[PDB]
Amino acid sequence: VNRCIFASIVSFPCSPDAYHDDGWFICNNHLIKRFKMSKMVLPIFDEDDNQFKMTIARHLVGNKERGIKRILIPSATNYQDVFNLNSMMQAEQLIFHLIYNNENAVNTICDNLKYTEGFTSNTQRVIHSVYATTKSILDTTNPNTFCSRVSRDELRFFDVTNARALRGGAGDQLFNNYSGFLQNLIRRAVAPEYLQIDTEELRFRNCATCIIDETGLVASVPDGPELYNPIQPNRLQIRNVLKFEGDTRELDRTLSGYEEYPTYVPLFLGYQIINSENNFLRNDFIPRAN
Amino acid sequence: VNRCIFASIVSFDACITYKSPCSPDAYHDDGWFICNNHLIKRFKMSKMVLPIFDEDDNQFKMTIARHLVGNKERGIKRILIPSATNYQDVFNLNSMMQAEQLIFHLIYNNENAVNTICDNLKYTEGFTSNTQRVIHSVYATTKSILDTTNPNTFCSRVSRDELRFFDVTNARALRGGAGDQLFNNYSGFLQNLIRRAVAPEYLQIDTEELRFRNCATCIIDETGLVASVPDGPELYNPIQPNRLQIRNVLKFEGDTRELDRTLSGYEEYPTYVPLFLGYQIINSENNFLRNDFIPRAN
Amino acid sequence: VNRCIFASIVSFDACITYKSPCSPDAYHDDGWFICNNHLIKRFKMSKMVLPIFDEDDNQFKMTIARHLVGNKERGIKRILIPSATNYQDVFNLNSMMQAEQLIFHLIYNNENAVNTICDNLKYTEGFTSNTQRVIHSVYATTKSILDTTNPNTFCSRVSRDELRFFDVTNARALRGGAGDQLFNNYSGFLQNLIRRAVAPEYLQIDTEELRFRNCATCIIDETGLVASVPDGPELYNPIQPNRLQIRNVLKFEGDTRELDRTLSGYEEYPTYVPLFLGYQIINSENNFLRNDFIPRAN
Amino acid sequence: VNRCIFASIVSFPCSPDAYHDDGWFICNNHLIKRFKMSKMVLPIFDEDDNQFKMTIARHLVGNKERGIKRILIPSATNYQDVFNLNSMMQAEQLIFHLIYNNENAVNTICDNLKYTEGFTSNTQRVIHSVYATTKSILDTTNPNTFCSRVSRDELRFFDVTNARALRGGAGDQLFNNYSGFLQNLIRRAVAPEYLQIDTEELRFRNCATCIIDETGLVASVPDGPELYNPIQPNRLQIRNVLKFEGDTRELDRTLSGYEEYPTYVPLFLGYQIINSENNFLRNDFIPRAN
Ligand SMILES: [Zn+2]
Ligand SMILES: [Zn+2]
Ligand SMILES: [Zn+2]
Ligand SMILES: [Zn+2]
Repeated sequence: VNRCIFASIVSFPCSPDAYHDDGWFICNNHLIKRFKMSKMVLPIFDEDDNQFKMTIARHLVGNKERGIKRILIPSATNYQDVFNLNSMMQAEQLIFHLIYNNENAVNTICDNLKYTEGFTSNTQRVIHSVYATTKSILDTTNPNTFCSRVSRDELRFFDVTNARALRGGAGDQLFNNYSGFLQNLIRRAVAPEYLQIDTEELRFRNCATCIIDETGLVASVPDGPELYNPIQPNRLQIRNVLKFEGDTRELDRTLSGYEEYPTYVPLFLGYQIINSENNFLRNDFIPRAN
Repeated sequence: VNRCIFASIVSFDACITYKSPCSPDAYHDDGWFICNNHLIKRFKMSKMVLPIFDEDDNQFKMTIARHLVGNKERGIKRILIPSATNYQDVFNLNSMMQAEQLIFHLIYNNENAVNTICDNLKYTEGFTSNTQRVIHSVYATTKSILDTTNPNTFCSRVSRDELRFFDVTNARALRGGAGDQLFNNYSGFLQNLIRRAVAPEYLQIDTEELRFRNCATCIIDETGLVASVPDGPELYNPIQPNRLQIRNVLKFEGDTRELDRTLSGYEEYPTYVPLFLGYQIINSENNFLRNDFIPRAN
Repeated sequence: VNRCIFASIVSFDACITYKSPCSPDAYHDDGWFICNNHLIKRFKMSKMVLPIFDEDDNQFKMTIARHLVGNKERGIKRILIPSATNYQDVFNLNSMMQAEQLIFHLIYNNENAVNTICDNLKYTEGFTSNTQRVIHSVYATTKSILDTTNPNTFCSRVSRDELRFFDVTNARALRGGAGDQLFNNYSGFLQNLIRRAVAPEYLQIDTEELRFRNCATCIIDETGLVASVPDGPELYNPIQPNRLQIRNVLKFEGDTRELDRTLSGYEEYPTYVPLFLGYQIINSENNFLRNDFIPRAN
Repeated sequence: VNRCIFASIVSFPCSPDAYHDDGWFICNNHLIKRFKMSKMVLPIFDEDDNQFKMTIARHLVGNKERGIKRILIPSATNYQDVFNLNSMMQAEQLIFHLIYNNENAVNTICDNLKYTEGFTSNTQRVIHSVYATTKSILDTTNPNTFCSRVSRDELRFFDVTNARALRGGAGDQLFNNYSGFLQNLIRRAVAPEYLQIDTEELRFRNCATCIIDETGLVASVPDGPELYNPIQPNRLQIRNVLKFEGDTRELDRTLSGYEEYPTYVPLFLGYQIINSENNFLRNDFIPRAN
């Protein structure tokens, strides 16, 4: 079973990791294509060799990109401007409008395709199949379902100012406006800076690599210049690549043996407070709301 | 496929291995979305087709329901499909299975009672492991049936070919009455159940006005779909192991053997009491004969 | 027979069959009324036997428990058998099974909580059949164990031959103390669990004092049976799937092979920390030699 | 299994119907011996052949009996005077003091037996077996048990003045002071004067034969003279016995064929409302509180 929200794209490409029950409910191909992230894992090791894996995503925005180009997951207000939904297929636009709980756009999409000659046969069935798959995925990721296995186990705050007091900041209250699928995506992509398992607090990164804003999940550092992240057949595009001119074969041969530390920029932000009584090690992917 | 709205009824928590007791007609895609057994048990009706012949031999058949309420029944016992306000009083949902209660609360779009049903089973230990799967399967099946029936879904394949008004005093002017506006308060599934159960007195096809019955055998009121005639006494309609209920039947004592043999060779006219009410105007551009069950709205 | 108070554990929902994780030693009629594994899980201890030899070889063996709490644990984690006031906070009864909640609410005589436990399950459909019997069986077994332990039973074998005090300030005068008055507040099962798990500092068979240990390893306080020493730092005591909990494991990095091989055939003094507290006066007309369990009230 | 309250009688006599699961929880032999009643079945016959059987008792007090001799099930206040518990076995006294919730008498019974030499050896095990059996039976018949299966489908009132409504009289109020076992005994013995299944009131008897007043359930007619009911070793009992001086042989010869209407005096009193939703045909023997 392809557990990808974008696996239902069909005229009116999923990586093999979509079939895995990772909990993202989106394939790495579609994550790269749409949300400018590639799924990774964060192996949290003991001082012994026992480990458990957490899912993180490395954003793929550049150093020079500014403005809406830095938004990873836009808010419901500005997701129209960020994504340019007109270019993508109408099924993709329906999926995106369902993801952001925009009912007016969904109704307009349904109304526009009602006037076509083929709507009655072999089209309405397809649109309803896409709608049903997207709605099932949303309900799986939505904690407000009829009988939802919501978890108060882990308290994931996206502001660390008052997080230790179990409170939240402005970014946390802006995070609640997101839908179930978007909240799950931000939880599975934006790793916590601190992981307060019971009393023990584990600081994974010194500073946050992303900030939740009114524009959405912004891949912008809180201060200073942005980090260096080096990354439609008929479309013409300009990349302005920062080419490195020089002979590096000798240097690469010299330093071959040593382990390579990745230059990726992962998403670390917020505070995670895992309660003493937890069921963290389950792979059923229950909604796990705050 | 078992397209029975009550086929999802299973024991929510107990592992009693309960099975849905509905006939093979559940598998048939007649547009009823309910069995004759389930209709008999709950809505006090039995599904029936109505052969509407031409003046030639060729025929097209319409669905109808034979209401089962007796002559002596009165008060809340006369209602077949209760309204959303008093469906709890009529049905006595407490005595039924929790799956049945959830299905009925979904049928009447009672979100508070559905949430209460979910909450009451949150405390049991089986909810985390097994009960949640069963409850969510029941919810998914019931919601799929409702959405297939509901004309206000995301992309609803609705048809305005026929204009079924349940008040005939002004339906000739293409305007319904108070009963029709009361009929709109019902959910989609109840609307389809009433349309498949209650047949019109007049089946107006283009200019033709085919009056099926003299007067109505059922009336839609704020109380619900009442199986009571508009005037006079009610029509004579002949009719849980641990329960002790009293029927007070009306039994003859005659021989009824030689008389039965005397006229047995002649075709018997059925004595059932089907539901007849409404004015189903049919447009000249109709698509009535198609059997894909397109949900219908007025 | 499996005379373990948690041997009656079972899933109330018949869909899941939960076997009791009960040690083989539970079937013994020692007088613990709790298995080794269950006392390891809750009331953190390991059931031990304390052989009190005579001056010659012949001996009588007593029962004592070793608290499994660590050196670093402080506050609530120190409590092994909590008081009836804060047993809900200490045990986190929400995460435990409903049978465990029932047993623990009966152990502390919290009638309101037990009534709540059956009130929550009274709503589900499965309560009437295959679950009422299960809950009643669990209640009957727990009540039988408690009544066997309860000295206030109808005709109980209450024995005053051995007096067990938990305050040693004035225990020689057969007088109790603050801890003993708190000990009387516990139910019968908790009193027997503490008596079988805690041994006196000063055994006083007849007029012969027998000081078991110099200083107490446990204290009975308002919080409950605390595994905290009277003064100074706590004693060094080395020590649920799908649950992620930190451990703070202390590890030894030495080779230890040569040192271990050096002392080959020398009897190993245990590092376990048993519960020693109180002053168990024994009367000249005692019947301690018996093997039939008795409540043993003051 | 011998589901009889007095089956556990043993020094410190049950009919075969005790083994039957009837809900009486007392055999006919012990009913006659103690409560001056005998078990009977009242077959409630439908107009067509479909019958359900209802339990009933026939009191065995005579025409001339008066005072405490007319009391079938005495109240908790005066059951000592009626039963003369001193003559009975100590096990019988313990059973009766448990049945009437007299904890002080039970404790005194335990205290009297404590001083005996053999109390600890074997006698206490016997007394605890008796106590356990009696208490299990009481809890089975007690609607106020821990979380037993109490049913309110049947509303049985012993005062028909206002029993047509949900209210009750003083006789029903005095009936609540009874213990669980005595309540079940009266429910299974005192058949209703009226049975109302789904607003269909069936009058089994014109006028009552017993009254639940103070001093317990009394086998006395509400008005007029008493009805005519004809009914330990080495004990001299002088009882007045009626006698018919006639031959009474040819008269019995002539009237042989016809069915006999028994001269039994059954117990009919009160109004039993039965709800439309009920499980009256079950055999699980729920306590059936009002
Ligand atoms: Zn995909
Ligand atoms: Zn069915
Ligand atoms: Zn055990
Ligand atoms: Zn008997």
